[PDB]
Amino acid sequence: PVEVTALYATDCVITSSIALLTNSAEPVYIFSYDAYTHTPTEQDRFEESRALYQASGGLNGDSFRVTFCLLRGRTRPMFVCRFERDDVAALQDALAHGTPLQPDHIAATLDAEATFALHANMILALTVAINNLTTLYVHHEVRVLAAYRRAYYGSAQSPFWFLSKFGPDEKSLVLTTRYYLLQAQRLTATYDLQAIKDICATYAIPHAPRPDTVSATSFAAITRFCCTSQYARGAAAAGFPLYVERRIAADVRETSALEKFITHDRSCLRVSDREFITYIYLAHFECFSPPRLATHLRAVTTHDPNPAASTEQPSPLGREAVEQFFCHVVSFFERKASRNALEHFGRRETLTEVLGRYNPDAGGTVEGFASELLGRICVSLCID
Amino acid sequence: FLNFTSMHGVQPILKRIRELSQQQLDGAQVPHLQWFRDVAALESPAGLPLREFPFAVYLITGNAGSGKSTCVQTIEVLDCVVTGATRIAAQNMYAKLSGAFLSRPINTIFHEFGFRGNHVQAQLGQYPYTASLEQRRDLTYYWEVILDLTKRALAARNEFRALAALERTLGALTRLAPATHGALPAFTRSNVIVIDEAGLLGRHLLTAVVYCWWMINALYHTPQYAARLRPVLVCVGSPTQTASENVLTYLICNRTLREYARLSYSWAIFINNKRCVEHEFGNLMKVLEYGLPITEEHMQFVDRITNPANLPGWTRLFSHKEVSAYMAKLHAYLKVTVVFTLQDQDATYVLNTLMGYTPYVVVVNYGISSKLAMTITRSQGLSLDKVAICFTPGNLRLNSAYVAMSRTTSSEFLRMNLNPLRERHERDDVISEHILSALRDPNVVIVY
Ligand SMILES: Cc1nc(N(C)C(=O)Cc2ccc(-c3ccccn3)cc2)sc1S(N)(=O)=O
Repeated sequence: PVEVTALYATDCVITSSIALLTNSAEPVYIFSYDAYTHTPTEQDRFEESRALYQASGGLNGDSFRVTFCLLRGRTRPMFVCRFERDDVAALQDALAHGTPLQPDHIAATLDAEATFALHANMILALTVAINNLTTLYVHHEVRVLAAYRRAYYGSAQSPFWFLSKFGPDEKSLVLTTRYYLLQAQRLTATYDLQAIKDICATYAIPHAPRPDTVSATSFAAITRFCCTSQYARGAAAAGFPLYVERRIAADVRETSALEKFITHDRSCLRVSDREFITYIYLAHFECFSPPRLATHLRAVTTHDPNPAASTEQPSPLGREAVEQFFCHVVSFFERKASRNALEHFGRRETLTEVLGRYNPDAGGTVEGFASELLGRICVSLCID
Repeated sequence: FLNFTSMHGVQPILKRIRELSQQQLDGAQVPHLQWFRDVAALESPAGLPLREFPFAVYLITGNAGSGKSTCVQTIEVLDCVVTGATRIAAQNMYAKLSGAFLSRPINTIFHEFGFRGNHVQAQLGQYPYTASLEQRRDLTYYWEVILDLTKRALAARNEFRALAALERTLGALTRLAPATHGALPAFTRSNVIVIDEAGLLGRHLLTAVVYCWWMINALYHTPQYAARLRPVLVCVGSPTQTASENVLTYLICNRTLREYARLSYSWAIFINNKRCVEHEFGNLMKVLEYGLPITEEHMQFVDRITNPANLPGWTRLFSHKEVSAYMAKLHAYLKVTVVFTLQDQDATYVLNTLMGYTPYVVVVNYGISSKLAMTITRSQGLSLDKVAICFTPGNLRLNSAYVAMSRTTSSEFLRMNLNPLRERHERDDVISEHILSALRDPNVVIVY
């Protein structure tokens, strides 16, 4: 038994889903799908996750339990099918080649007990509202439809929404969508979507040219645009969540270690107000500059998904406390701020530099503009 | 992308909020619906009893462009009611947070909180009053609104209690009441209420929001009410750039509200400005705010208009009438000149999109937005790129200067008439002193 969470879609999905439960319906598309076995070293975790997927086989399992879900909680299940028969072939096709699952296969696999177990409370609520199986859709139809609109929020989107929000690249779409909507809740990583997008960008794994270079329309082809992706099956798909954890571990180690120094030195410097603000911004610059952020991001970048390879190397972000955290104890916070802005913002030349350009004190231009009010009566002080 | 390695500084924030709203109150302190009755019966605030409506606050402050909105984006792993203080702010957060992931249509605090039409045209503060959290002065202040709101709410239930009774036969079905009914307010579904740009609100409006939240949660007996769950207002805003007394200022200054809220343990400060790219401008803005001493060195860079002749596509920030005079003369001389000439402004519209006319001028009607001349007070919140200031001396306050100079990305587009750092200028350093002490507090969290 290989459990699976499938985030399907329908060319609204609420109407089709209610109809499908009603035995009264459209083909659905498994956009992103999870796969996990019930019941370990990260080496073992990667090995099991890899062996569950496969380069050839869509999913290495004979029996399957598929919870079909839609969009705290970012996805919510709708109905649980089972696959023991040779209808498993259709599941393999959908999860592997992106072929839509027809309604008939759904009905032949719809495990009524589990599907209606997680609906019963909602039928009760609908009845209670009406009093003030699921087939309340036959009479009092619009109310049931609207209630399920409100229940599975934003489960009726456009393909453009998934394509835009969840990534421009194949890697972003497949891995970020799968992780954020499914594996974050299943498995830590209560992080924003953009955070996981950034973590994905660091997932610098071997890319492969597309056997049929395409991109983008409506809900037919994003499924085939994702299920056939190299990123959805194998070491990459098996190592992405583990690497999300590893990347967060490395970052948080560095960031927290530097917050310790900032926070202590912030609450112990008996210092003038000017030097206090100079210090706070100087510390944040010396810790989290764009150059040092780039260096750390490269240091946490992985090139091979297997955690046994782990091309990522120990970061220098925190060990760069040597440059600034000389705070053992014109003042030093100002001069470091200078030798520093000189670098990152530029050389501000000097007044004598332009006095050389004018070799107006004697050059007739002192009466060149200052004597030229030009009707307005730099100028007007006591106009940036 | 590298600009978001402050997201790691946002996670502790959420922890506190998650810690802060999981906290249940004791039963004897939870407000009871009977309190909200006989408030509807009391004719004048004189008969109000001393009763403590509970709440919690996790405050968010920092200059504009600091990334204070990124926290509201990240509060989408928490169940929350994000709301704004102005329709502009509500739409701004709708766009900001609906560009990242899903987002329900964000309304202003006044669509929540029950504020309606017969509430703007209401004079306030007439009743007198002479600290303890035991709030009464705020409700006395804002009493016409509070009274009308309570009378309307009582005059018009059992949407939630019915499901609770049905479960008492066999607490789950209560949570599905929002899914079933499409009218129950958003205060009924979560105790985390995020207010964007809270400085644009009156110091009395905090107490009013807490009040009406308890009132709805009692009149409906929502499950959070049954859980002894308390309001958690996340007031995101800018204290120094936004202006009576601010909710943010009310929280930062009032000592009993600063100790009931336990702010030092529940406050984040956003120190960065991703907008400005020039160093000297940044140092000036860093001084204006944080109330650092003004130096001749900070002058000589501010050293580095009424005539509509030459700055096209530049907004002249003036107080109230000068805008009218400027715009009037603009229209008056463009007659003899791209544009042509036909209630918040003075009359007559320029064709610069406001170019086309018929009378759906381009739109139903003809109250419109010009973005040509608009006062310093109204300049707050609106971020521009085409600034040109017209300070008048004799009533010059560095709050106004700090506002006016901070609407624009780069100082290359900055013009004005006088030097606000050279003339006589009023120093309001109390907020700056509080913020600067706050930075110097080990328990406060600071995000670069
Ligand atoms: C070389 C350097 N660059 C530094 N940056 C990137 C910044 O200040 C960025 C910034 C700029 C303006 C503000 C602000 C502060 C109050 C009100 C409005 N805006 C905050 C942050 S800090 C240093 S330095 N000389 O301390 O090493």
